[PDB]
Amino acid sequence: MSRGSSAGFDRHITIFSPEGRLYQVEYAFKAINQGGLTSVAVRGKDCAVIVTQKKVPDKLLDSSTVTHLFKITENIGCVMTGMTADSRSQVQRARYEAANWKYKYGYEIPVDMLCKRIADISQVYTQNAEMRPLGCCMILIGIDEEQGPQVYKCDPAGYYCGFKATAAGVKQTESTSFLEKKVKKKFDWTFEQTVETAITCLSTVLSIDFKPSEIEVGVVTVENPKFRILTEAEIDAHLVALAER
Amino acid sequence: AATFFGEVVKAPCRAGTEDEEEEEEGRRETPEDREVRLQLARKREVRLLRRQTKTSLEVSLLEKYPCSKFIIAIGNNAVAFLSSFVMNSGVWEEVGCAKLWNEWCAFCVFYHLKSNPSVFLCQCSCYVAEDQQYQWLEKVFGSCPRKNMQITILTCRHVTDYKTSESTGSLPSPFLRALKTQNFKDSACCPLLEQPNIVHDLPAAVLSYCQVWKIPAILYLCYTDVMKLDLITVEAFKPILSTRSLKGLVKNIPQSTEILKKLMTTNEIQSNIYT
Amino acid sequence: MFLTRSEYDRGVNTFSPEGRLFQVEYAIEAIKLGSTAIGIQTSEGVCLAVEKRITSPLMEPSSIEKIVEIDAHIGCAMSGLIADAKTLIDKARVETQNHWFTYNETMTVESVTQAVSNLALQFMSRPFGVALLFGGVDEKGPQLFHMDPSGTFVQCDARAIGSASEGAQSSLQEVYHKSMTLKE
Amino acid sequence: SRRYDSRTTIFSPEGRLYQVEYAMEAIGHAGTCLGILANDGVLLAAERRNIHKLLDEVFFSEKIYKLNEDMACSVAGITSDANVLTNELRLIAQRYLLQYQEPIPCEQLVTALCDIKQAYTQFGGKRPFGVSLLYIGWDKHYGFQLYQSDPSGNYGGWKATCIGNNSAAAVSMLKQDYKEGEMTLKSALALAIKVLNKTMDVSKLSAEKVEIATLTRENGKTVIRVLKQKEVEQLIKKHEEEEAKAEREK
Amino acid sequence: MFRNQYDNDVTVWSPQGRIHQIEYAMEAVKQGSATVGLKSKTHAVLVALKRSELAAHQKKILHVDNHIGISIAGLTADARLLCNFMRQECLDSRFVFDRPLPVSRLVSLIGSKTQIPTQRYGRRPYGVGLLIAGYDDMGPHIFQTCPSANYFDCRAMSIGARSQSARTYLERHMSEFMECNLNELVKHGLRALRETLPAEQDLTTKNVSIGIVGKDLEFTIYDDDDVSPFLEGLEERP
Amino acid sequence: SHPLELSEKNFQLNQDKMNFSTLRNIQGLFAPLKLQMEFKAVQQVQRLPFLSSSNLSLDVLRGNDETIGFEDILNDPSQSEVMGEPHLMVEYKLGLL
Amino acid sequence: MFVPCGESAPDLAGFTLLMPAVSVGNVGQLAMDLIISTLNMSKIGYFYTDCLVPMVGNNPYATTEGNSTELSINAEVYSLPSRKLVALQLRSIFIKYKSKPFCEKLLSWVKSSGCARVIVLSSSHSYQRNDLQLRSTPFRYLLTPSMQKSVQNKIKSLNWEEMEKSRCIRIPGGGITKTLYDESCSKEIQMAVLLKFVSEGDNIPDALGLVEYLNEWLQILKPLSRWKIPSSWRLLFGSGLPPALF
Amino acid sequence: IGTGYDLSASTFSPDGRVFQVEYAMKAVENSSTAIGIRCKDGVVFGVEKLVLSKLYEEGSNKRLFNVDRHVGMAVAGLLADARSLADIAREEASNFRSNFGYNIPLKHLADRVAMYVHAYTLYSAVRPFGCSFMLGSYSVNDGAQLYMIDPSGVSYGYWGCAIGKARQAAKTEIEKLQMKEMTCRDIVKEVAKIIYIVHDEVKDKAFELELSWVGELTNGRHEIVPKDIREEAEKYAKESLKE
Amino acid sequence: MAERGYSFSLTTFSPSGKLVQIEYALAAVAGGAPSVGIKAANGVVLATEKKQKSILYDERSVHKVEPITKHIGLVYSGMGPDYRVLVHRARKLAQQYYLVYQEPIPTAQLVQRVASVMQEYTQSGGVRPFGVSLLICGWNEGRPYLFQSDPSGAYFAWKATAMGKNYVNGKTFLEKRYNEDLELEDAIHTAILTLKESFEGQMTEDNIEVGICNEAGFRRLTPTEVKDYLAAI
Repeated sequence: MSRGSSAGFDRHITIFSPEGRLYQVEYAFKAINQGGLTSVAVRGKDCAVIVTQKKVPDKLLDSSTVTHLFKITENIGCVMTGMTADSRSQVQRARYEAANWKYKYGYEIPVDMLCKRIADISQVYTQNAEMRPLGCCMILIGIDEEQGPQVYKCDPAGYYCGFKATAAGVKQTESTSFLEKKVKKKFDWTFEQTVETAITCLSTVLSIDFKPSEIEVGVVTVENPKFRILTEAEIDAHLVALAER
Repeated sequence: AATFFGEVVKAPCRAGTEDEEEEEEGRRETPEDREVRLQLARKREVRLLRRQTKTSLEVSLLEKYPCSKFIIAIGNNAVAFLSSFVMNSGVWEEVGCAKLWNEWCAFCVFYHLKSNPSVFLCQCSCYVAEDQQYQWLEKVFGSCPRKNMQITILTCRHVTDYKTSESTGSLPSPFLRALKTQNFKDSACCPLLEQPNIVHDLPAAVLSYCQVWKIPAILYLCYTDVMKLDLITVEAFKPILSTRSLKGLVKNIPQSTEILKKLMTTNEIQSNIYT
Repeated sequence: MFLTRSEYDRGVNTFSPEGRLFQVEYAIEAIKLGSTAIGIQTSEGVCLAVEKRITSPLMEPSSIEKIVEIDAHIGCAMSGLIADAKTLIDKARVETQNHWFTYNETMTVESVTQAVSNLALQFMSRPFGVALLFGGVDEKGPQLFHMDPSGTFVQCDARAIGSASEGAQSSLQEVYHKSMTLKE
Repeated sequence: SRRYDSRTTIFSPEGRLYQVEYAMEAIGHAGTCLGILANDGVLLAAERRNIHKLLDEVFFSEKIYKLNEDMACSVAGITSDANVLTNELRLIAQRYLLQYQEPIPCEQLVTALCDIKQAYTQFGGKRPFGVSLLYIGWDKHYGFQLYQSDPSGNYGGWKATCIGNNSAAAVSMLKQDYKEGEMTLKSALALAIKVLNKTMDVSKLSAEKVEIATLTRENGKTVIRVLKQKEVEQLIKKHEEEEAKAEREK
Repeated sequence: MFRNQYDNDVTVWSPQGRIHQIEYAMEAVKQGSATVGLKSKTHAVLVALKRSELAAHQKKILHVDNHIGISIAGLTADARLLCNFMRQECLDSRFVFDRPLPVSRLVSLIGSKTQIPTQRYGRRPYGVGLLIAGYDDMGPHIFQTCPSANYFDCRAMSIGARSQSARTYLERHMSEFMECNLNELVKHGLRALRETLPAEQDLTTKNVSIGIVGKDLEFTIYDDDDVSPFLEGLEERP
Repeated sequence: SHPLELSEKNFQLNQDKMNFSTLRNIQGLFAPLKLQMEFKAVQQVQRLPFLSSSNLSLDVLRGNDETIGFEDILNDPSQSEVMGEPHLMVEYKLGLL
Repeated sequence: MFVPCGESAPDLAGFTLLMPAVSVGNVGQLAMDLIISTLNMSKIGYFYTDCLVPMVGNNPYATTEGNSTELSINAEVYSLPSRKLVALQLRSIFIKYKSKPFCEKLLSWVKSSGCARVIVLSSSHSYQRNDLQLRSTPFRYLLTPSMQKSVQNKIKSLNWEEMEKSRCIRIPGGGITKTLYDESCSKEIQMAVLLKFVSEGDNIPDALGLVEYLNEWLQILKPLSRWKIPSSWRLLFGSGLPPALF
Repeated sequence: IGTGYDLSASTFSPDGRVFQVEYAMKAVENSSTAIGIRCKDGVVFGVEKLVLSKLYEEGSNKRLFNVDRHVGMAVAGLLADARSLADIAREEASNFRSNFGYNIPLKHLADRVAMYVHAYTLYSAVRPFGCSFMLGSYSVNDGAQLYMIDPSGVSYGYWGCAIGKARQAAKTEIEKLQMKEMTCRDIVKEVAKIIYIVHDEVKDKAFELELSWVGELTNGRHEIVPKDIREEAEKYAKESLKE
Repeated sequence: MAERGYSFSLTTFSPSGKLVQIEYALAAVAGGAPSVGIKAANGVVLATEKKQKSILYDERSVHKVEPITKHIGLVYSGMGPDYRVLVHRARKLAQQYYLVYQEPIPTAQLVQRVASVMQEYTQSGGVRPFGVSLLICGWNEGRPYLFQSDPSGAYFAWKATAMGKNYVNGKTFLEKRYNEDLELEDAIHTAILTLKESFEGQMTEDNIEVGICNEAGFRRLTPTEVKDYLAAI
């Protein structure tokens, strides 16, 4: 940096440790957890899904302005878990890079390739001494011509990977385990079934049998490859059906 | 603290413990290494000598010649006040002057009244280094602390040095504070310092010496927005004169303050780094 | 109730609690480490003199150090560091050459010291360890100046700088009078 | 010192850069490369340090990279540094062979990479390129030469020298048993095995744990010629035959 | 004592939650000498208390353009930089738009100029406050700037050394100033400057520059014995 | 010489400039600022001028990692055939020349 | 040396010396301030020496306006003979090639005074720290070979970790601590060198945790408001912001 | 704490916190409160503005900068940095009215300048902005909108948050109040009242509070509350502290 | 001693002449995902362990064994981000080489160029080394080739090697096993068994990945092929 690097193994990102660790990327994973919410994605036959429990602590804070569900293009969503400013900034970067890809070629960025791009941008942040990771966990969904629903997650440390269910944030690992056993006994989940799994994973690990305004369901289908999040009525009807059966 | 983009750099210390570890080393106690810091030791000493004998003086001034008061001044403005008020009258024959070097420094001259060899004076317009301050107390005080000697320490401080709930600019451009010793049975005159407030350097060295050997001493601390020859600072050393500590030493304030007019108009060649 | 080792005096950018940039004043101590240079502006011109502090009778006294010419009317007397003097002599000399190659006029002494304080005041990554003393008789008439570490200039009638800056400026205070001749 | 030992811009009270002296220490811990300038040529004998049973060699030489027709170098120190430095040695030589159509005279090429390595001390934020290289050479000016370069840029010329491990030791053995003017490449290759065998304790210089390259001149063409396994097997068994003959003599 | 760690950069915060090196630049105003600046409805006056007689002529009051100038209290490298910048702003306003530059606007330009350093590494706050006195269509102006990037509009002010004395005078007679002449307003400024001075010292047409712009008046720096006529009328420190 | 001379000389300049214009106008002032601060940081990490440098961080931040041009594959600067003095080359980059 | 604030020097035999061994960001000195103010350790006098940089003030711990009068000294020392404790107090930075003199003076003084099981409160760095030590508790001890067997066994019944001996002990931070323990071992005077691994700036949590570490072992409080502070613990980021800002 | 991890903005702490931004949130706190309650009819602002000198010519030390026409702002922490982000917002909205042609959405202005604050909270060298600000707009087609932008650089809208000093005090008095079927003037009385409540005359000096608003009253363009109405609100405020 | 000043900075040498950030980037390698390169008669195998062994993972996404040109690929132990950007570069330089010399880049040549990236990233200050090592294999000139590039940028030809975890144990087992004449039908089994030494669980097409070079060129083995090799051993 201008001020420079920092004497100590966990004090700068361009200093390796005796064991061979970079520790400020591990504290960017602590910044995922500092977020204070859990996200769960669920891939299926027809749909990819991304649900997250909701918080808006201040009555005054208009609840319409406060979400973790964004889109990058029409066809491809994300949900975030981690620090608000950094997550909005990573969403904005994904838009620039999706548009760059499309400008360069004339067909839109794949989910996996946008995740790869953001992971390479993160790799550069973590190799350079001026910049730091964006402490935010982007979980892209979207339908691919060939490969169908694509549930992929990209990290502050800058590792990208594909999944058939993802969980990130606070209960990250608890919900990963929930989803392992759901997916172990998967029933080629359609729109309903994927959203059910995702909602109720968060409603198990956080233990919050939600109201429609205590979750946020983003979801895309082969039917409607436009990424499109639920209304209060729709996400309510889901929870009501999970309570009924 | 990086000379190139991404230099592994460490913080400045409050304790200088890495410097204590450098002490340990002594540059791996190498013969040339220890020799050249002993060349720096004989560079960075004090050397009490008077220029009537034109020799050097050995042990004491205060146990060598009689001491009844000993009137200290630690700063331009402190020595300007003793030049102005105490020594508008009297001979104050020189017996001593600490001859020292440090990076920053400037005279350290000792006197005592001809009428009363009893009553004593110092003018330290220079700075004495942290290592040389105990050497300075091993010169003028020497050994055999009396506890029969009113050590009237005056010192010039910066307004900013003072700890307070208001800002350092919100403080009044001048004031002075005291800190006086268990023994010292006369007025603080000014308010004594606050609990958070501390002193260090030679004035502290003198008052701390005095306290451990239970001697009457007082440390007047002129927390003024200037650190350079100023009428207001030396007339905020005023209060000292109208206490026991400096009562039989001051004379004729009209004479004194016309002499202070002179002190101000002595002037500098002051550098062109502010206008 | 504890003593701290806080340093504002290693960095030229770093302000003391009082608001002092110490490294500039440590470069003023480097002017004082250099050689005394006495200039006296008069009604009938401006003089610069300066000590060479020649040490050995092996070093060549015939050679000229410590004083320079910049155009026809202006030169300056350097004092502090000759290595640092050089780069500000070059500024003055090239920018007044350029004045004569632009306007066909030789640049005023105040304007040459402006040009020099543009090459200075730019910390070179340290407060310039030279004071120059710009004595010219321009269009306007005789003029002495003084430059310092901080980079700025200021106008003079009688100035002594260097080794005995204030030792020799107090002599000037008694000696110089407004109606000085250049001979005087 | 504990200070003045960081940035390779920061002098000591003495006037020492300890950074650059630690780059010399990094040569200290490297493959012994023993060069012996001769009459007939100039040889570049070595310790072939890395000789693991699974480790493969798909290269022409191990530590010995050739520069142009008329020059070659060796490597003792930091391996990655050396790779880029030995690519740079070829490219320097070729630019002179592009402008003046001559194979670079030897001093020029050594000096060129020394200026590179002297920048890599001068400018702080760079690391002192921690390699020494022993340059066997022929040129039209100075017949055959041996050279050295250092991380500092400090470079020399030699009748016999060493870099790497037991290097001062090896130079002592050369100063005993080298005879400037009498020393044919034959007797230099003999001295080379001798001194390697005497300075390091590798069975009886195992022929896959040494390597030589002989820069000679044949029909007015410079011939940079690696010694075969066979041929250093011949030099070492003959050294050992002489050792045994002398053991019978004593 | 803990502020130690966080006081030695301008681009680090403290646990306490304040940058101390900006506050230290705002102490470096005080290392320079006491400039007064006060205005009426006709004129905007400045005065400057000039700290040898032969050496260090000390040009505290500086002229920026016809309609505008300043007086200087603190770091003089920075004083120069800031003044020279303002000269360019006004040059360009009279080169393109062929008008004066508003004083408010020009002090805002200096504001943002002096914020860049504080929010940048390798930089320090311009260590000087100005008293930026112009005249516009609006009327007369004084505009205190601080070593910190924030700045004020004023009808009277003093900045520099033991300058509270002046500030106090300028509050006591604040009302007078609005409806004063050129020379009345000046004597008021000089009596603030004289309140700063010790009682043993005085103005004595020596440590007086006076930098007045106004309605037809351009910013004119009365110095040496062009200040004598203003100090003729002023009388009785009491 | 040729029209294309300068069109190619300042090709990259007068593209990333256009990228920053687009981002200013759509995303906001912040978006150029952020990209700029990344680029300048990762091109304060290369070799000294006189050695040919592989700036993997800057290239992948531009998206050049997976894209070749004539820039790459003509007039090979990595086998440059014309180099100066190491020290004087570095001075030029510092701005001492 | 030790000089009393009264006529005679109190007898400190059957006691423990506790210390601040001037360390990284005055962690050991702020720790010793808590203890002197909480146990109400009362001045026996001054460990007056040429080794600390001289300073004065008022009594840090000035609960009353009669205690406000009393004068601070670079090297103070206190006692609670109820608990046979003495608490040395260092208010100061150290002088170069004077730190080992001080260590010698103190170990000689405490051996001659009679105080047997010496203690230190110090600190080493939280950087230049092993991955294991970064992963573990910050708080270490370091008890001398001489130190009593019973109380060594007590330290292992508190299940503490001992200062890593990168070799030959190191105390990376703690300037006089390292040399004092080395000399304590040479003396065969008993000492227990308690420390924390710390970063610098705000070192009150460090102090409070390190006196809780002291209290876990020596039970100078009931092993568990807890710690009174000095009255001088005020304006501890200096004076207030000026009005212009914020 | 994180006292090893609060020396640059490019560091995280053991539990993934940056402390530069949290001390830029200590920075906003240092400054006296600025409140403002989104009404049914546009927005109102008040601010606890602490007049420093009487010398300073009324207009000085402003807390209520008017970014654009449709929008104006209410600031705390540093005034330097508040004006910096006022000028960012001003420029953002100006070039939006050049590009798209029409008044920038308050939401979009707010997000833009929040991401600009975030740009300064990433890169070690530069420090975060030492302040929060609160944009507020009315349109006839859009309605009342309030957006509040942190020293860290986030953007959520509110119905009446505060920034600065006694700003949880203010928050709790704004949710002791309804602002849903209330107009400019109704709320401007309550806003004066809440500045009065939250202000401390024991700690702070003479406060010349400033009341602004936007709404149908103003013609969806930010104005300063007329002396008459502001003085009647400040009378109501004095009387509600008397009661 | 601690000597920690030297072990933070990558531009420093140590008192004894060590480069310690290199060693700690090789410590990042030596806490990696076990890989085994066995250059056999009929081509090389790069049989490796997957850092996922999960119920939740898309098989088609992530590959330890990536091609660079047809005939080359490589496998890694240490860092995934770092690996991925290094092989984006590798592919570039192969295609640059094929636009300059119109010759499919030799395995040796490519290895030099990607290890010259590694060279720069230990050289300069205000960067870190890459914490990943690369078994860059491939087939040229009727010959199999395997190499091993490092964090430092030192590269060496291999007949048989291993990296990552229990990787010295890897090379011990593989010194006992590998024959010079061992052909690739038997080297894939040998590399599977070298993984078994350095494995934690039950080994399946999921929990390892394999990818091989040949006469033909480089590919990755299908899950089917990998489990069939595990069924055959």
